[PDB]
Amino acid sequence: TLLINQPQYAWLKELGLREENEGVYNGSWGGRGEVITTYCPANNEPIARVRQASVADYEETVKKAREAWKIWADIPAPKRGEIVRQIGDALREKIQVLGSLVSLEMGKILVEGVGEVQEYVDICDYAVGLSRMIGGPILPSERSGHALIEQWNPVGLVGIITAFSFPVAVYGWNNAIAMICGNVCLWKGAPTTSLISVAVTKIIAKVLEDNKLPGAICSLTCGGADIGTAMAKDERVNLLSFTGSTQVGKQVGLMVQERFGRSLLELGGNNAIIAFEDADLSLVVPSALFAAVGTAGQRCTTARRLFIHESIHDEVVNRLKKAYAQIRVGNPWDPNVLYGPLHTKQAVSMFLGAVEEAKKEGGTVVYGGKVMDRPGNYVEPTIVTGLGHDASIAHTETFAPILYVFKFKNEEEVFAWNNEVKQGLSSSIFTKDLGRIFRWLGPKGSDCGIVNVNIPTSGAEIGGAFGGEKHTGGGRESGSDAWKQYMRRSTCTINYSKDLPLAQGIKFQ
Amino acid sequence: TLLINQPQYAWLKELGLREENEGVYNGSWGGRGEVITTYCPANNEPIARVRQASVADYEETVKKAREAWKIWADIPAPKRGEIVRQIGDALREKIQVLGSLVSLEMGKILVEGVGEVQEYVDICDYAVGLSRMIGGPILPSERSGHALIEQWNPVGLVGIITAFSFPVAVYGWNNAIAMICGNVCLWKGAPTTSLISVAVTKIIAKVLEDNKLPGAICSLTCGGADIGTAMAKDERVNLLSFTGSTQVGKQVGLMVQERFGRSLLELGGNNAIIAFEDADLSLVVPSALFAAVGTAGQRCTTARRLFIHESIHDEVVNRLKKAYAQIRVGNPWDPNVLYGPLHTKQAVSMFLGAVEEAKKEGGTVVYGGKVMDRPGNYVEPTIVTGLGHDASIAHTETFAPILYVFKFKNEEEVFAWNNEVKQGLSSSIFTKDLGRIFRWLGPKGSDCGIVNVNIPTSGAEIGGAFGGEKHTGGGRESGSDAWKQYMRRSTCTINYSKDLPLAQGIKF
Amino acid sequence: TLLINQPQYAWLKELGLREENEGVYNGSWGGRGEVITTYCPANNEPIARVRQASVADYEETVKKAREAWKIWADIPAPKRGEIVRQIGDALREKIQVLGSLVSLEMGKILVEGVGEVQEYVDICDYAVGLSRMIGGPILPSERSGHALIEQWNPVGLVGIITAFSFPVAVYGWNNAIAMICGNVCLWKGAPTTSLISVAVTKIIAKVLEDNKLPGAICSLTCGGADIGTAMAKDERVNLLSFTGSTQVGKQVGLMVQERFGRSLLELGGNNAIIAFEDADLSLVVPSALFAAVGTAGQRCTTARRLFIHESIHDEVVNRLKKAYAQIRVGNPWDPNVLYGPLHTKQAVSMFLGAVEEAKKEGGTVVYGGKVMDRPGNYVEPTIVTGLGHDASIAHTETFAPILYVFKFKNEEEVFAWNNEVKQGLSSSIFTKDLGRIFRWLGPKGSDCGIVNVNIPTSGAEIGGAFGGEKHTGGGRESGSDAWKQYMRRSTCTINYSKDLPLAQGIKF
Amino acid sequence: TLLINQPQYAWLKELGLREENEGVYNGSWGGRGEVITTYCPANNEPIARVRQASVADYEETVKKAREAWKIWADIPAPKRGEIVRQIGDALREKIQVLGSLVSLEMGKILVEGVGEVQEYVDICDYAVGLSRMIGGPILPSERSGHALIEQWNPVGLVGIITAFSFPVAVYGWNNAIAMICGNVCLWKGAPTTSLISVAVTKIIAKVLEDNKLPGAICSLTCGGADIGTAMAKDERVNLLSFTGSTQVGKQVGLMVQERFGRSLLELGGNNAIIAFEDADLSLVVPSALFAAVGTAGQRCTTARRLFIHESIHDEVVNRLKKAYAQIRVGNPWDPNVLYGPLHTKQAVSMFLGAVEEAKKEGGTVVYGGKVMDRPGNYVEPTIVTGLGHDASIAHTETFAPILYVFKFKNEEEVFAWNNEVKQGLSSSIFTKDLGRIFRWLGPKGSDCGIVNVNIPTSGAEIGGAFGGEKHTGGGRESGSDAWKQYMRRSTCTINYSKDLPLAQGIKF
Ligand SMILES: [Mg+2]
Ligand SMILES: [Mg+2]
Ligand SMILES: [Mg+2]
Repeated sequence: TLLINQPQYAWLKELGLREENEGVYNGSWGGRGEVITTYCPANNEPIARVRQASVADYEETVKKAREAWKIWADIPAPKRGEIVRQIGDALREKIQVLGSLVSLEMGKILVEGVGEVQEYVDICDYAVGLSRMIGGPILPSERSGHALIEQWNPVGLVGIITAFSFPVAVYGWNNAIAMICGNVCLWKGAPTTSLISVAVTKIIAKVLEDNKLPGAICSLTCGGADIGTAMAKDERVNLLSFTGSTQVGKQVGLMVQERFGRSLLELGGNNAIIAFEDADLSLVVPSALFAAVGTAGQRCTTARRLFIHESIHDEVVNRLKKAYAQIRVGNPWDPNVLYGPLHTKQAVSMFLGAVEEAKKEGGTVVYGGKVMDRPGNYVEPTIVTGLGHDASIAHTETFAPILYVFKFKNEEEVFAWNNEVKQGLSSSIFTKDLGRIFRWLGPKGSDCGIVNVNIPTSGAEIGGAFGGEKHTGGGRESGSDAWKQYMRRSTCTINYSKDLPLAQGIKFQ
Repeated sequence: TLLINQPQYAWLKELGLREENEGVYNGSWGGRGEVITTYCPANNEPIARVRQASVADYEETVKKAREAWKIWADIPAPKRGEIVRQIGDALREKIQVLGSLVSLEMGKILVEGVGEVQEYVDICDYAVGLSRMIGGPILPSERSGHALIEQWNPVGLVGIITAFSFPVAVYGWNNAIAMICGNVCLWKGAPTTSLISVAVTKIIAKVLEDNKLPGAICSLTCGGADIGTAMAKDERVNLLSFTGSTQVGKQVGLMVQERFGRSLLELGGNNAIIAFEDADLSLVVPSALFAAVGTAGQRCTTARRLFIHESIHDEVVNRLKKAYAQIRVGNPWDPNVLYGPLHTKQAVSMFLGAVEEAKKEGGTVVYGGKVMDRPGNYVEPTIVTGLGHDASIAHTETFAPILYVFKFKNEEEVFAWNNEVKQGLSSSIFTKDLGRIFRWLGPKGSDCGIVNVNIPTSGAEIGGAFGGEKHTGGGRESGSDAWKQYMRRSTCTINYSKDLPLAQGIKF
Repeated sequence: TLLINQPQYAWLKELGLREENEGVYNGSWGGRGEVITTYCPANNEPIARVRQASVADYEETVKKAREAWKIWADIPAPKRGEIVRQIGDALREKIQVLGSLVSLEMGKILVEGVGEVQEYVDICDYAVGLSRMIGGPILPSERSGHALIEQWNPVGLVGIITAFSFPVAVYGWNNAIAMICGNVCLWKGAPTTSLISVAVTKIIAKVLEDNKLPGAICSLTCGGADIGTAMAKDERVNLLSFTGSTQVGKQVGLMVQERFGRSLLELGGNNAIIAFEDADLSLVVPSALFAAVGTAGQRCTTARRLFIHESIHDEVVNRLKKAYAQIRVGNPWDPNVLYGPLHTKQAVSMFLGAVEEAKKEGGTVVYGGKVMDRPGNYVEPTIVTGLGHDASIAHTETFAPILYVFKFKNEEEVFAWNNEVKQGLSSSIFTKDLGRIFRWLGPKGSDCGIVNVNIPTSGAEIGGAFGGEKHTGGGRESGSDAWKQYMRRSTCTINYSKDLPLAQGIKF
Repeated sequence: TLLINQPQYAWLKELGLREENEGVYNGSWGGRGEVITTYCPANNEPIARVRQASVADYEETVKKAREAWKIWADIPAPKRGEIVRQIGDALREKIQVLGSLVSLEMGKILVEGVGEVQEYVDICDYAVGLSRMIGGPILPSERSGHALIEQWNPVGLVGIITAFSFPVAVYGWNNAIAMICGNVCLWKGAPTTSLISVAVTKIIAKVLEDNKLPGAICSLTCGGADIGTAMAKDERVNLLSFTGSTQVGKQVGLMVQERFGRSLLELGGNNAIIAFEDADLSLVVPSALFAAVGTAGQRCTTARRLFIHESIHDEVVNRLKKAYAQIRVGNPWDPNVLYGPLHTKQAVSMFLGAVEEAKKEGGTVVYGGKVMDRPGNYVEPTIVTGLGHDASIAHTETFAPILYVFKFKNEEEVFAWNNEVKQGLSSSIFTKDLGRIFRWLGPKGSDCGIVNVNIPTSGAEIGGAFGGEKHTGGGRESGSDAWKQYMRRSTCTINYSKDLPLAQGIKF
């Protein structure tokens, strides 16, 4: 009754997937832990099974990866870049089937699944160039006959824990950068996206093996919280990049700090869009729609708070409602479908609870609010007005398509309301005012890691660094100098002079 | 009996110090906490007293600094730079007396006390140029009609906790950089260097007042573990820079992580010098001496492990012995003194405890090992041979002048022995081999934040980032792009068109 | 009869000037060339005299500068930075009197003379930080056991030729940056600002001599085109920085290219302000007046073309006329004066010819256009409407206060009209439209080196690189990575291994 | 009779070459100028014909390129990078056969022809990443309410003139970087490598056309000095990159400077290897062999001067002689041939003339000196001893495999001898001495653009900047921030505040 055994889903075998798949890769494939079945959220049918990592699997994989690092760290960074280039090409070859798997197992629509693989392809191209560039300055020493250089070297083993919402691209961001920086990687993806993790690992493994490199350079140990906690506690995991909930990520950060490791934390968002009175409303409405209902509201960068100037609030809300009602719902792989299911049945439960807590806290559901009567985890995208900006349910991240709409009047108050939540990921204003734009970008503006103008809160490109502040965890991924998080800086002074130190009254020999 | 009440120490009043000083500054001076008396470690006589911060003082001061931040962050960075330049000048004007106070209260010799103030002067002058440079790149967006810019803005309030060993310059590094980055600062120095903290704050306060700026931009709350723990748990302290022991730093790091704050940790070191067979011994011997015994072995960067190749181990030890004999010991102000007292009597007990462990773990004290029979906290600079590289006492940071000497044979093993400890601050090799030097600097080389060649472990100027790895805590101060730790990065996309192209070409 | 021999001007002696001054400094003061008298342009009275450089003075000075380079290039950059810091302080000590000299000998108002000196002080402070920063990246070699480093090194002797309009700051920009980059300098300022060049060189000479450094590090050879041309042709002048007219700059650039030297050319401007229909007119009118009449229209960055959208053209012109009428004219050192003389009587003649030519090409003088009946080189600041944007006189740089005003309708054409002239220095639009601003800053916008929004064409700050494109010569000064022009880049590969892998995997 | 019509050479048609080829590409293929036939230097047989550009072709091509720029500059840099990525893949798919054509028409051996194409692939990969990174800093303005940004924008049309010795990679370095920087390109390669220029342009033109882009973005006008001079004089050529002889480049540099254009000049080398007494001779001898005889001594980076310490001179020469006699000579496209012909018959004559001149000036031919007894342009790689370092022939660049060997004793003199020539391209020392290595890299060391240690003068990687100093012309290509030469910097201040300027007494 598995989908991978039906003729309609035969394309799954193009990714090398079968009925029961090995979920551990360290140069050899295996898995002696619990066997997990993952389900298609569009119909709740089982897709295939994955043999997860036992503790012994984890132990042997970490040892094999660090052994492989001895080889990988001796490979010049530009030649490491060549490997990442080939990974990029291998992803290009499978972009459609891999994107389809993302839609099938995770549940986002096909263009977003394909677009997510593109992000990995993109960062591969970026990292290839970066592999000729990473380093530090040679600085002028104040000492005659001395050189002063800043060196950068790999940290060693980078553990990468990822969430269900971006089950390819977040790993890819960490993988391409960590790789060209000379690290080996160990991946534990979200258990409900295990087939995606296995499929991505198969693509990378072939490139490694085809280049006669040890496969443990890009190791995989599928598992749940047990394997993730072990990574957080493991002194052999030199850097732990964690992407997920603030609640779990706070414990991961503490465990890593306890052992003086390095952590890279990419945690929750509660992202606000602010529409000022001079906003182009033909930009505001489609932008708010995509940011709120894209990926069925399950992006870290999803717009969950919509602030609209009181003069235009009612008009925007009425246009947004008319917009929501035109969204095409269906199977995420089907043509022209813009809205699919939530990732889990539990997510449907959380969705309903938040809607009820909103009405209790004084909110009015003006669109949606209910589960859809159809197979899968489909709920209606939801718009709630009338809450106070500081209502509890508005300050918590609910990973579901619920948009809280607030009125405002004053720029200073609404900037403060953007910043008042514990999260600090993304933020957008819609305005034409030149000075307001530069205030929003300045020290009294948005406190978030992503600070946008006249575009939504979601859909970043790879050239810049990606991440957030406050409870979002502080880590950065992808562009700018995010690579430095994957390496260790040393400040190096070389005395090449024959000059002796000042004897200071001591008679040396 | 207070030294400040003796005419011999009247120069103290040139720093604004009195018998009883206020240890809280936030624009106004006060202090309702416990009154601490600090003592001169060269004679154990009381210098003067400082009224420390109560909880109410700390609450009041945090609030005033954060209000002051609203004014300060609005001042353009180059103009903040001009303030820091004036701080640099104000330190210059008092470098001799402030250096003397550092020698008096902390105990290092005058040239190091003066040189420590010069480090603060130097970072001011560096930060002035930086105040015109900080920012991020403008980047080419993949989308037409979009701008992509990386912005850097202040985090807000930078708490600064410092240790006794560098009671001026570590604060200075953090203050100069944090100020030009548009933050306000709150300083809690080591209790046993409270007068130094008050004196530095008096100097900065006059500059702020003279420029009609709120003095809380550089706030001070003298106190001990109670104030420091408050800062570590205080969500209003956006960045907590902590310089101190690994044991305390670990708890601070945990408390900051628990509240999703930012920390910059500068913790312990167990720094090694490695002398290969081809080393210039005329370079090795003085380098090792001044790295081991400088500041009476009380620097985070002090050389505590000396690895000498088998072929030259005996000669280097014999030459180092003959050199230790000529270390001139006296009061830290006595002209041409090289070696003063340890900071506390507890430091002496730790010194003796370590010498005793080393002798019982199989080491030989070839020089020193004894308390000096004189007033103050004086111990003999000490060299121990015969220990194994992995002896328990050698892997511990004993903050005292004990140099553990080891033999080695091969480059691979001694590199491993450098890296085998928990700390990761400073490291040095002495060699002429070109390949070995670049291997030391590379991915299979030293694992430390500071990686030196033919200079000891205290080779560090302000142009580079200063800090260590592993249990040293990972933070960086001073130069390179260390300033980014004092700011928050934003990635900013500006759509100035009338279109909505999505990243990665996604058609919704 | 000489102003320096009068009591009202005895403050000139504070700069060490006397009746007849040596105009050559190379560690010794001298001058065997012609003795020039410089005159106060506000009253045409002689100030003092300067002995200029002969060819033999020049020859000896170049040799001594290059000899001093052997010592100076061996001084670490941060310590060269400290020298520049002290120059900054010495300038600070004399800022009021040196500014007064600038107003007296050159003719700009006092706030601008002091402002010009402040710019030199500012770049000194900037350069002190930069002296711990200059250098290049260490890059990852594609080859095992190889290091790849970008080194930067001084080019050697930097000759600096400057113009009358900024007789302190242009040299200061070049001097501070060239010095921290490890070069020696040789300055030939404008003959009509010789006393300014001497006064500045006296200040720097004192700093060098107090530091026991060879004075030829900052050499001076006062003279005219003969000395300037000798520099342009001299293989021993490794970099020639030239600030001046496009006509002379083109010949200098060719002479330097002929000998495969390096030139940094800062030439003429023909700078446009554009006011769109949505512009803040309370912002446009004062910005245009300052940019047009500041320095009596004698800045390279002076606004010389004003494009106004046809909807607001008449209103802006009328408002600008009302503001011109209130410009306060008088002695440039008088503290209430906004507008002083032109620098020379030939400048007045060129002004009159351009007004004449503007009338003959169909322009209307709506304000000014006349020489003033008073001592000194005073002309009325002038506004001309009615010329076509491509009128020949509008495309010429006349270094005088004549502002040509044009109507326009659409953004596309007025951006082209900004770009159509041969000059490429500075440019400004006034608008509120977000997209227009980013189009202005993009590849189809302004082609100038300075591209401003809602501020006039003049008054840049030192944090950015300063200079222009096209006939402005391409050079940059001051901020960003302008310092690279004063240094030579080397790409350095060091094989520290025992193998010889070849680039690109070539198996030979 | 044409090689391309013999089945032996049928692989040439895989590059799209025919008996007669169009040598103009601007979206369409043409060529109404002189038809040239290029010859295989290995056997003096004609290969195929190329129709070169007439003046009318050149005119029409410049116009279409500048029209195409209006489209190309509006394409975001990352999307321009994606085109360059596809060019890289296109070159990958043709690397063996394109390199084979380089070997056939130019004459370098197969691994070098392939490696040259690999360089182009390498710079494509680099440029793709760079397309996400080009730009400047956002800087902190000293003024409240103002932003300060450094923008970079394309210059427009980049003319690229290249030499026969690297008929692929030099163009590739310029094309990939100029393309991602938003420029269009116009290529005029060496007439004797026209088939290579056509083959490369066919590869690129397919990529542009496949991406629905105007082909004039990468235009081609094959021609001689007349087309090259037109580009040098053409105001529409915003940047002219010229690679070739100092003699021609000097005139190109002066022509471009006359019109205030931009030039990037990559001219001759006279590169020296210096082997000190402590050198590893197992590295010296193979490195000198590859550097001197690679490409039959026809690289700008070829080693022409070999300085050997007196103590090891005779042994190194003896070992070099033995190494020379072992290289396999043959047709350069045959695998495992190590030594091919010179590029022209004239080059053979100039080789003989230089050998003759070396004998006249007192040199001894210790190896080689004669033409080889085989078809094609083959000469013996040649070693000359006994000349003085200042011998006229040693200071002339002769583009043939003649290596001049000199004795030296002292470091300072031999660095001076490295620096005494007019060229400043590449340089290398062989030594183990740490201090000597950093002095070589320092201000008193090599004056060249490429400063190597324990590797030869030739065979650079792409990650750093490539070029030289002095008569080498100063340009840089490829890595580091060489891309800035293909763009114009603007310093942009944006007043976003409502603050109106100070009235200064005027009633506005
Ligand atoms: Mg969850
Ligand atoms: Mg303690
Ligand atoms: Mg030729």
